[PDB]
Amino acid sequence: EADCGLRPLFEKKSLEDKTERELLESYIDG
Amino acid sequence: EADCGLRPLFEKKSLEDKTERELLESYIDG
Amino acid sequence: IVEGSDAEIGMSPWQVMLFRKSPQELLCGASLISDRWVLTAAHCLLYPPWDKNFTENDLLVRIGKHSRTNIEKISMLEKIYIHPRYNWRENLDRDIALMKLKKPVAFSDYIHPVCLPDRETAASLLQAGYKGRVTGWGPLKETGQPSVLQVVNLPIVERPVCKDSTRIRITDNMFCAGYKPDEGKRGDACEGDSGGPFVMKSPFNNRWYQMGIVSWGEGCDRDGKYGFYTHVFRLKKWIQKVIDQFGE
Amino acid sequence: IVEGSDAEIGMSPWQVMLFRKSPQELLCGASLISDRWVLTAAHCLLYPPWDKNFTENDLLVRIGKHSRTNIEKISMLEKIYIHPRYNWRENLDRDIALMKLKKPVAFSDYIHPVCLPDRETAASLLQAGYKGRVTGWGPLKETGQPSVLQVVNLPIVERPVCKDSTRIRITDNMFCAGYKPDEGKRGDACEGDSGGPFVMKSPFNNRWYQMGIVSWGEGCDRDGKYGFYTHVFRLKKWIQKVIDQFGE
Ligand SMILES: *[C@@H]1O[C@H](CO)[C@@H](O)[C@H](O)[C@H]1NC(C)=O
Ligand SMILES: *[C@@H]1O[C@H](CO)[C@@H](O)[C@H](O)[C@H]1NC(C)=O
Ligand code: NA
Ligand code: NA
Ligand code: NA
Ligand code: NA
Repeated sequence: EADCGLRPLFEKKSLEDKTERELLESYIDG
Repeated sequence: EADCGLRPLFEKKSLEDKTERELLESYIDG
Repeated sequence: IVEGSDAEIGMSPWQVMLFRKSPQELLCGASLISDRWVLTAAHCLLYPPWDKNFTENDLLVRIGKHSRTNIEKISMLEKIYIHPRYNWRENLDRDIALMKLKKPVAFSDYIHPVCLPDRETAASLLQAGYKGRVTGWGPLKETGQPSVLQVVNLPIVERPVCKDSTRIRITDNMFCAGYKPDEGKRGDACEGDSGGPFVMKSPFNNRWYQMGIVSWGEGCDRDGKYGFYTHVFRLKKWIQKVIDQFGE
Repeated sequence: IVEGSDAEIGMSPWQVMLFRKSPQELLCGASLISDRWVLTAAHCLLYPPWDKNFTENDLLVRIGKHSRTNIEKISMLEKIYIHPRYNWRENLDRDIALMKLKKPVAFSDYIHPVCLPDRETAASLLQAGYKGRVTGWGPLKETGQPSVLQVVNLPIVERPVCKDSTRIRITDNMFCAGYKPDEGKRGDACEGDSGGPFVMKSPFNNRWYQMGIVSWGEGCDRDGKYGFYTHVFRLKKWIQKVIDQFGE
């Protein structure tokens, strides 16, 4: 639905969880 | 500052501008 | 979840637990995709090889549970929809089911739906090496019971390697993930993690998307073996049909 | 901007225009990085080879302007800070300057600051082939005057190729961008685009970061030539010093 996938305690507060960077790095790493 | 880089008429309204996908694709493309 | 770690509070607000109503028995994982729909694996509900064939009145789902040791919502089911071509006879092809909640659930800091992928998101992120995240209350291995939700990040594996790891006929409605022997990291879903979500965070819009459903594997966190997941995008048309047409 | 297109309304709310106060003359581009600080190229303010040496009272900046043919804010400057090691004598190394607004500006749908990169963002996105976006009111080439802000997306170029394209000694405080001959796309900043921002959208947090400042180039959109930009992250410590210590 329209607010899907944005977590109240993380994305909505501009806070990163402990390992999400590991996921995103895997997508951009060459 | 804390709300930097999030555009009122785009990111803040969940709307994509016409070519931003071109930028993001260049970062994840293999 | 084997070789994972404790999830932070509110890290997985779409996490749902599927329980036998009475007596209490944790059966599988599941996910919240709207205020009234929960997604899970069909084998969590219907699996004759196991004499399993649950109906709506036999179950309950819990939403918003971070640990064992309120704020937790317990919901009844109104209707179950299993993909008509789910194949429990051979290889668990199309292992997917939707469960409609009797009443819509209220969202909170701990309860929030996950997005389902569109063609662009699937094309971009379903690539070998790209990491997803699996969460669950399955044991800590195959002997080990968590009191806090466990989480593990695993990379998607090239199809030829997935094919190679098993004798079972795999299909394009499945994908596999996990580390290779020698990549030096471990991790896998296990037992009760079945039905739970495999999610990825979009670099395009920062939202979490559910790309897979824990489906099957052989053993748990074994070298040379990988977990198989239901390819959610491949079955999107059926998912959409059910949600769009029904849900009254 | 050469070979670009009309910007959508509110697409670049950090865009700032630097003007000679009286008589009116558009001098350069610039960017809003907070309610009271604007970032630009030092050569837009100090460039002796051109007998240019503007002081605070000689200028005005406009913020929030989408086109030519209210909602637009005109601000006076209180103080200009040019990097102490800006080299106008040889190669425009450290071509960067900060301008403090006399009064803080109010943010709106058309006025909003851009982020400055941290080490992680710079390491991740400053890679050959990765595209950034440049915006400006420069002419449409080198003969062509826009009434709507122009935008163009350009890929960062490998350093050996940047070095190769010019006789000037380039430094690690610069990076270059633009399409190669045969990549089949065109585009470049030009003249008055000078001082404007080169931005990239983070896949980590969905925010726009200013990675560069239009600095110099030889010609505009010429085959085999690339635009050079001030490497903002490399000069972050000085930027931070100025903003952190002053700004009263
Ligand atoms: C599950 O049980 C129902 C009875 O409500 C039956 O109609 C359906 O065919 C069963 N599925 C099996 C045993 O495969
Ligand atoms: C610019 O003008 C000021 C006078 O306020 C002078 O002190 C400074 O040295 C000048 N910069 C030049 C000419 O390089
Ligand atoms: Na990349
Ligand atoms: Na990639
Ligand atoms: Na394994
Ligand atoms: Na060129």
